[PDB]
Amino acid sequence: SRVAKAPVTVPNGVTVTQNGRQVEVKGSKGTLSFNLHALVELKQEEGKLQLAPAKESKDAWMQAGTARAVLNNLVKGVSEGFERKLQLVGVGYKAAVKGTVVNLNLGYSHPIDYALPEGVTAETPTATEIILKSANKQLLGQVAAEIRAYRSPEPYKGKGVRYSDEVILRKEAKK
Amino acid sequence: MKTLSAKPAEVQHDWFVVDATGKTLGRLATEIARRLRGKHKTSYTPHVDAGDYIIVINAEQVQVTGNKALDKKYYRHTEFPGGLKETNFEKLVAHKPEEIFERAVKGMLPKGPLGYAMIKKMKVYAGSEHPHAAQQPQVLDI
Amino acid sequence: AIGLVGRKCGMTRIFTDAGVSVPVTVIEVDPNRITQIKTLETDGYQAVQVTTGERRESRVTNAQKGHFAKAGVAAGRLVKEFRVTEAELEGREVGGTIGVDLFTVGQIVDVTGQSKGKGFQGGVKRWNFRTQDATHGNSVSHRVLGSTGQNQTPGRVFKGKKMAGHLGDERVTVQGLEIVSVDTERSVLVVKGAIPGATGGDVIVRPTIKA
Amino acid sequence: MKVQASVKKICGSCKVIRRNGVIRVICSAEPRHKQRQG
RNA sequence: UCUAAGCGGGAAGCCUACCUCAAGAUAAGAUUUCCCUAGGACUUUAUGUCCUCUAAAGAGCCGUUCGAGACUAGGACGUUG
RNA sequence: CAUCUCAUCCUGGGGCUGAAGCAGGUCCCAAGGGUAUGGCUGUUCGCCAUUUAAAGAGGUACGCGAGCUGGGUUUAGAACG
RNA sequence: AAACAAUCCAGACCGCCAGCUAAGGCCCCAAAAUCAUAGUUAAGUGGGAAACGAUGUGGGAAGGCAAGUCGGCCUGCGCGGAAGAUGUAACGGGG
Ligand SMILES: [Mg+2]
Ligand SMILES: [Mg+2]
Ligand SMILES: [Mg+2]
Ligand SMILES: [Mg+2]
Ligand SMILES: [Mg+2]
Ligand SMILES: [Mg+2]
Ligand SMILES: [Mg+2]
Ligand SMILES: [Mg+2]
Ligand SMILES: [Mg+2]
Ligand SMILES: [Mg+2]
Ligand SMILES: [Mg+2]
Ligand SMILES: [Zn+2]
Repeated sequence: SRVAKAPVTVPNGVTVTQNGRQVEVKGSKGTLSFNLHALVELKQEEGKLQLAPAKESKDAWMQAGTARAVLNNLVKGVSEGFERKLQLVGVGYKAAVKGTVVNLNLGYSHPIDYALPEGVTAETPTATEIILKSANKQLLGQVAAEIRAYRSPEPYKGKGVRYSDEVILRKEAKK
Repeated sequence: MKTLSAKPAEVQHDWFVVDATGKTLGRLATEIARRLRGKHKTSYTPHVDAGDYIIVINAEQVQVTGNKALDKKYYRHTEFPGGLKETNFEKLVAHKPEEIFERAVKGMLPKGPLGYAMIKKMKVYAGSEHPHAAQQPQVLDI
Repeated sequence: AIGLVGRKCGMTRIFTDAGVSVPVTVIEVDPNRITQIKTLETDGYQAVQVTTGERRESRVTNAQKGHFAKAGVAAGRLVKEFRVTEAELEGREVGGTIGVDLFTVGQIVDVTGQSKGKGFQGGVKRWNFRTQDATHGNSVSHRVLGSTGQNQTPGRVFKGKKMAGHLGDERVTVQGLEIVSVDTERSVLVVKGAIPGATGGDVIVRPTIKA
Repeated sequence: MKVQASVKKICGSCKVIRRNGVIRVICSAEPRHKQRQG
């Protein structure tokens, strides 16, 4: 696979140990873990992972590509994490990151208290704006999607919680 | 010379303990049924129970292949007008692994008084420990 | 949750200052005496076994004589268990008493009792069956069951079919009752509503499980 | 969603996917081109 | 690209949860308390047979009964009531 | 007096919409519970009146006369065309 | 062949605790291979069904463009299409 067969670059500073089928990526801003599929083994030169299948089957190449992509994300986020941005559209829609919770006002009869997990941190520069960040790309995406699920953008005016990198299907109601 | 039957008074039952960790359910149950019926002895008689006692430990670690952990259904009928009940292999093995082993083995045994007597000799335990150390079972590795 | 064992003494009414009349049942509560405590190491479950009332010594067998003498209680007319938790077992101990002050005014409780026995009853009284027409040519079947099944498929009567039989005299629980008053000098509970059984019958009062 | 026995691309933005042994059509252009075989 | 590896959300439906029954659950479960501790003989030498002494805890019969009940069963009591 | 099916009538959960909102249309999942009273007619049905969250579609010897009825139809009387 | 006049194998003179075979079978119920070698299937398909739909997966003969990629065929085995009334209930069952 072309995604595999390409070695991931380890920047200077992050360590990656391979105890067993487990793989631990320690960095300046996190300690992530990963499991290696039984059909793929690992080895460095000094600072470059080269994931390669064993037995050379199609399943093994698929799994090796998956392990390479996930380990590249792990190294990237443990060295310098990922961040996602949410934008709230519509009047009255406000957001406040207080403590480790997000208090959201999205046109409901009660404000929503979202509790961020231990990996993800949130911040608010403007009321109609959230910036989340973490080392875990998967966990960050999950938190962003669960927040967005509270009020998704509607086609008729775009009101709701949206990604900054998100194109909205717009509509209208011509009679 | 005529062919002799095993006398029930001289049948010698022996105790065995088998570990079910990571074994195929049906492929272990066939061997259990063969041992319980006494089919491995030269005194074998179809109307006599000359089988052995079989202790199954770690019964909740038995395995099925394919997608059977979710697809294998176990049914019951309470004999009430709509009372057909259904459970999963993985729900029942996390709740009653002894019922799984008993259902697997009882279907591979004869159906009658002798069959019930034969099923009485299979002792199934979900953990690593059984209470029959007084009986000193030998490790039957299948 | 630990409860009380009392006797249905009868029904009354309580007038509130605002003029509302409240139907109430009076439960007489002889203070319950703890006879035994069951724990996890000995029985496999935690419970408080309690006795109440009195029983003459010639009606007490030797087994129960010794069972009450092990504790420091006198023989009662019945023995009952309450399944409890830990931290509901702090100041409880054998030979102790559980009185009527275990409940508060306004607390919601469930009352369990033995309903009145009506003997053998037919479909009309036991299952709210409908009667057939009294006079439009109807023959000798007015309060009978009617059809009991179908024709040859299934060719039998299904289980759980509602027929005539013995009615009442069962254990019944009424949930959601309110404590109207707790008279600790008379050793009496007064609860709002109706409770199963006849006057003089044994009733179990527990804190409500709905919570 | 259209649940049909015949599923196929309609516009050029419709992708044919396989998910849990079900053939589906997901489209980014037109939400009305979503299809499931069934 | 929601899936192949991995991780989620998601219904008056399912399993629990609430109520009642329930160890004939022959796998017949558990806990507490209570009762029974005499001699011989004969061999078929073994939970062996017969004779004498014993008759417990308790259960029932019977009676007065019942808000329990077809009959039952169940509950209370029988003079220290 | 029922019991089952689901091809769902209501209530529950979703996709799309020629979905602004309200309300719909349509498809998917879902069988837990619920699911009229009358006038006419022997009627089933149907029409109508007034309700209802809804007044589902079926199977069960077109479920059910050793459970009831006997209005229709299909014995013998009688009459009309 | 679960059960099953008319299907398949086979035409019962009687006896036998003898042997060889037919159809059909050889994990257990239940006699005999948890036999051997090489492949295919992941659907419990096997163990019920069509037009039609699809980068499922194996093989073959070509073709175009040049770190290999594209889309056409012919086929093996699978997938959807596939809703019913007492109870799984469309391998006899366990599996
Ligand atoms: Mg008559
Ligand atoms: Mg009459
Ligand atoms: Mg029958
Ligand atoms: Mg449906
Ligand atoms: Mg009508
Ligand atoms: Mg009929
Ligand atoms: Mg008539
Ligand atoms: Mg046969
Ligand atoms: Mg031979
Ligand atoms: Mg065999
Ligand atoms: Mg083999
Ligand atoms: Zn499209």
